[PDB]
Amino acid sequence: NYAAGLSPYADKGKCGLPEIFDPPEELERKVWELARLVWQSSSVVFHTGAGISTASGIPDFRGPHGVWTMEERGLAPKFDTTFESARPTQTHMALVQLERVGLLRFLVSQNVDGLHVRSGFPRDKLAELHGNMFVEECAKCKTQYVRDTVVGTMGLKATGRLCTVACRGELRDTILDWEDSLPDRDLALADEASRNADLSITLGTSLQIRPSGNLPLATKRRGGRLVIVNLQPTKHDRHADLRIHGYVDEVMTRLMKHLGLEIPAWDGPRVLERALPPLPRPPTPKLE
Ligand SMILES: Nc1ncnc2c1ncn2[C@@H]1O[C@H](COP(=O)(O)OP(=O)(O)OC[C@H]2O[C@H](O)[C@H](O)[C@@H]2O)[C@@H](O)[C@H]1O
Ligand SMILES: NC(=O)c1cccnc1
Ligand SMILES: [Zn+2]
Repeated sequence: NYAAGLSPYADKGKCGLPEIFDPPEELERKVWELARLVWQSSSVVFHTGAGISTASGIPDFRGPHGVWTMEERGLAPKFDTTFESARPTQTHMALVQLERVGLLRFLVSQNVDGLHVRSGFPRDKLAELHGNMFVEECAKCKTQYVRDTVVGTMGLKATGRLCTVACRGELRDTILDWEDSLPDRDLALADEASRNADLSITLGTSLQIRPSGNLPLATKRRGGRLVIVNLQPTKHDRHADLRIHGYVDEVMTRLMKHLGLEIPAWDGPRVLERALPPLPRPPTPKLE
């Protein structure tokens, strides 16, 4: 599917760079520093890529066993789940809670795996820049349908289903192929959120794919801070105020402990169109 569609003519970038692990004492220092930046920031934007779904059994693109890295060896990527059977990671559910308590303003994802939506993360605070395997859109009225199963096409093709709005418009997948321009609404919202942020945090993205990978720089260009959490080096390592080399679930569970926040239970696939009113959160530490 997705891999087969983008494999011909797309630039795959740098595959299979070595992983780096901050040793324990340095990891603990950096996650405390991340908590300080979250406490001190007014507008926090998260940027997610395929590395936040590897701990749910979905391979990334450029990691040691990524789709492209394995393709170079004539090997298929390995799934430990279907898209339908995948559960949101600790990181996915941490991001849900950060939004609920008002510590996350916006979420920009390159992931098509549908897990942010299925985690119950509100769609009005999410930009899905590369599409969502579960979402089809009416070519006529632009109404979106979030399905319980993957839409079986990619490259913005007709799925064979028709719009049911009181329309009969042709439903199409939302999965960009290499030559497709990004959805204009999602990209405009993601660009605005990134420019307005005083803190951008990237999780499990190598930031190699434009323009998605450059949005966190919009935050830096306006005087905001940039944190990169990633096992591999990334394209924009030189611009980060803070670089954390560790498993994103270990980083995010330690962060949530510092913030005094619980990672909520996942009640199975659920779609939330609009953010609910913000929940209470712990009072903030005296820093210095
Ligand atoms: N558990 C983990 N913890 C931390 N980092 C991790 C983990 N697992 C993997 N990584 C890192 O996660 C990084 C993932 O980088 P890439 O594989 O490029 O995925 P993308 O989302 O940025 O790909 C962008 C687009 O490219 C495609 O064309 C599609 O359109 C994609 O949307 C690696 O550097 C791993 O080291
Ligand atoms: N996390 C993802 O969206 C994804 C999709 C297809 C292949 N690898 C990763
Ligand atoms: Zn329609």
